[PDB]
Formats: sequence, C-alpha cells, structure tokens
Amino acid sequence: ALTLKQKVGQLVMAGFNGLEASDDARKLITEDHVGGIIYFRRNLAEPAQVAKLSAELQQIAAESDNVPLLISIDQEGGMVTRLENGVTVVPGNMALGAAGDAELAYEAAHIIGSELRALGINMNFAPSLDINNNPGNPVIGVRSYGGTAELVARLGTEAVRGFQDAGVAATVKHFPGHGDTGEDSHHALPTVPHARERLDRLELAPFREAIARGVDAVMTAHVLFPAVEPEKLPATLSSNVIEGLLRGELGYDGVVVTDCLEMNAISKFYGVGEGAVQAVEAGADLILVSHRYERQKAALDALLAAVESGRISEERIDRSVGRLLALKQRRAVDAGAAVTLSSGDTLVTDEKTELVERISEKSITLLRSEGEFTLDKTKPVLVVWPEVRVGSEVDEVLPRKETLGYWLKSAGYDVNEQTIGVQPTEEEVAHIQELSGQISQVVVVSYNAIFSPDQAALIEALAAKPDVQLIVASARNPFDINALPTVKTFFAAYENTPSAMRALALVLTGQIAVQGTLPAPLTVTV
Ligand SMILES: CC(=O)N[C@@H]1[C@@H](O)[C@H](O)[C@@H](CO)O[C@H]1O
Repeated sequence: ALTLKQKVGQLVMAGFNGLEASDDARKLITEDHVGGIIYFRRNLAEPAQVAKLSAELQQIAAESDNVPLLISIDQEGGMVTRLENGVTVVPGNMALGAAGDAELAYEAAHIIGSELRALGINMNFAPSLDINNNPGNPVIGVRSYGGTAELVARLGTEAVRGFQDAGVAATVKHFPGHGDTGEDSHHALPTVPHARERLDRLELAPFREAIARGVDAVMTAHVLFPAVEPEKLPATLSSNVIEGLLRGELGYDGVVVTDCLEMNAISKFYGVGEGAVQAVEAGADLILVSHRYERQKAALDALLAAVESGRISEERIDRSVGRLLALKQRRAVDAGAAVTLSSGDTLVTDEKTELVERISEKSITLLRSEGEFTLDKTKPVLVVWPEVRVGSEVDEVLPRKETLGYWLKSAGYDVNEQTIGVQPTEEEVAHIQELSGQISQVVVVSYNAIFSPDQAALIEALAAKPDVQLIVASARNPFDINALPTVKTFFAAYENTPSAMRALALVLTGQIAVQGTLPAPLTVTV
C-alpha cells in the first residue's frame, strides 16, 4: 500500500542527465518516488551502457522499496530517434506510408521494440497517429505516415502491435491529432479550428482504431480544439478532450500521458506546476517533465499540494495510480535477465538490416520527371548533401555516414559529395554553383527546402543552368517540390537514413524501379 507521496510520484515521468544514474535521478526515484524515466540522446551512448543504465535505475528503485519504473524514449524511427549507435536505424513513418504496407510498419516497430526491450526500455512515445494533411505543418511532417485517416490507422495500429508484441508499451500521439496545425506546440499554442464532423472523420479515426485494438498509452497534444473545448485550454489541460472525449466518448481507460510540460504551449501560458495539476484534473495519468529538475520538483510539489488542499480527490489519484500499476504489471517491468551486452557490442544483424533495406526500396517516390533520369556511370556525379547544424528535438544534429554519395560510390560511381548546411552559407552556395560548371550531373539531396529559402534558391539556380542535368531528392518533407517550380526531376525519400539513401541510389542508377506512392498531399485538405 502506497503512501500519498508515493502515489503522487507515480504520476510523474522525469528525465535526467547521465550515462549512469545521476544524483538527481537517485533522488527522483528514492525521495520523490517518480513513476517513470524518459531517456534522451544524453543518456544513450551504446547498447551495453544503456542496458546497464536501465538495470541500475530499476535496482535503485527496488533497493529503496519503490515501484518498478516505466522507462521511455522518443524512438519513433526514421527522422526521430535518440539512439542509432549499435541499433538498427528503422525507416520512419512517412517512409513507411509511401511503401503503403501495414505489415512493414509492424516489422519496423517490432525491430525498434525488440532492441529497446533488450536495453531495459519498456515504453516508447510512438507511434505518432497524427495525419499530416497540412503540408505546412512545422512539427509533424515525415513523423506522420501520411495524409489520410485510412493509411495512418492501418499502419499505426500495426506499429502499436509490433511495439507491444516486443514488450514495449506503445504511446499513440498526439491526441486528438496534431497533423493539421500550422504552428508548433514547442513554441506557440496552436489551434485546430475545425468542426466536430471533421475531427470525427479525420483526426480521431486512427486513435479510435488503436484504442479498439488495445493500446497501452495515449499522449495528448498541447493544441486548442474549440469544437471540443470552448475554453482556452489545450487538449492536455481540457477535461472536455480527455475525460469527455477520450475517456468518455472513446471509452479509453488506459494510461494518458501529457506531452512534455516544458513546451511553450504549457510552460509559457499556464506554468509547469499548475499545468501538472490541471492535466490531472483534465484526466491525464502521467505528467511528463523531461529536462529541468526544478520544473520536475515543481510539478511534484504542485500535485501533492493540490491533494493536500482538497483540489484533487483521493479516488482521482488512485484512479491514475491503478492504470499505471496495471500497465507496469502487463509489461513485466520488474523482469530481469542475464547481461548479454558488453562495451562494443551491437544489436545490428544482417537479417534486420536487409529487412529494413527492402522496406526503403518500396518507399522511394517519383513526384515529377520529364523523361529519363538515371545517372550515366561514365560521367562524374556531384552530390549536394545537407547536414543539420543547429538542432532541436524535432530536427536534431544527427550525422549520417551512409550518405547518398556513400551508396553511389559503393556502386562504382565517380562521386564528388559536397556537404552543405540545411541553411547553406554564401560560400557553400558559391562553391556548389562553381562545381556545377565542372560537373554537369548534379543530384541535390534537399532537406526541408520548403522551410529554408537559401537552400531552395540554390536548387532553383541549378535548375536554371542549361548545362546542368539536375535531379532533386528530398530527404525530409516531400513538400519541398512546392518551392521548386523549375526542377524537372523530383524524388521523395522522406528521410536521410542509411536504407533510404541506399534505395535512392538504386533508383537513380536504374537498379530498381520506383514503387512508392506519395502518402500526404501537396496542398492542404479539409
Ligand atoms: C509535438 C511534439 O513533437 N511533441 C513532443 C513529443 O512527441 C515527445 O514525445 C515529447 C518528449 O520528448 O516531447 C514533445 O516535444
């Protein structure tokens, strides 16, 4: 039987800094009785270290007579991963959507989940069930399978099953649906203004299908839905959205997680401590506070004070604790195993790598062409390769060794690969224009050129050179084509993963045919 402080602690999931458990992590577990830990890149160096860290955190909880921990992560696949060293880089959602095959979304998720569970991670903040029907969406993009409820539901429920079959709790996000937003809830408080009929047929549909089949957790969106909530409360803080729609109309009695409370949509308009209280009042079970210890303690203190002041009832707290304990039992989070990972070990296998390679071969999409495009192996090839230099958690600094140039080189092509910034410098732009005068076969890999004017201008400049045969292949959002009216040949790869660049190289050299279908619209749908 848990004390009040232990019950309140169960409602919080916190992050920390460390490759081994830090003093902050130790106090969160032993003194604040936190229910969960979320990992970021700072916690994840290699498989042996992660597995050791998860076992250490569980040991700290066990030896202090605390409930075993949920341990989560944002391992969505493709362009949103927190660990690539020693694990399979799996295609992401929109790459899977373009391949169109629900069975491949299962296998992709099962690889992710199998490897996570081997590292002691028992929860994943995935899959996104957001439907990216707005090509301007600045935060979802290729994190969505595509622009229709049918495709997102079909692939998304199989991803849930692949995660949970591997022993990892799936968390569908971001309820009731972040795909339409033109604004980013990291930075602002977005609104989805549409009528209930539209939410019922689009936004809500994949969440309904996931709930019907059994999903361990649902994460909310820090987004206003005036058709559901008349007050200026995002879904995370709205009893209309959570208790009313999710728990009531949709019958969901599983774990409801807030999106990160440190995001501007909450922290700037409502505050972390009072947001924590309001999230529980709205119907959430698990309060996510990913980064700052001060804000984690503020949420814990505010939740305790709210119970002690009579604002949150005893039954209400027990209700969430019951859902969290049931999930923890269901995923056998107290289970142990022999150590099988030592420093230097990898979970990558030939079989899993070749499986995801075959997925990406089905994903590459041709959006525009004027005739033959395949590279002439007897001539040099200039590859323009973009790299993220200023990062965020949606768009991370994430270096890739297996570039398009890497794969073209492995095929015997004479490649000059030039790396430039996603916002290229003036010198990089001048350097590319100069080399294009010496190498007429040019492939630009674009990377959200639709959001990077200097990148798009360079591409449009190359497209206007009559001495240049230019191919553009987008390695993040496929909507770049909307900003590139002069480009004659445009491919979408939906990510810059090793397997996507391998498949792209095979397409450009005529070794495989294009099979992908653009899974989200180039213009917003209603
Ligand atoms: C809209 C959005 O991207 N929200 C993300 C969420 O997906 C992620 O699970 C959480 C924890 O890292 O951080 C939020 O910023």
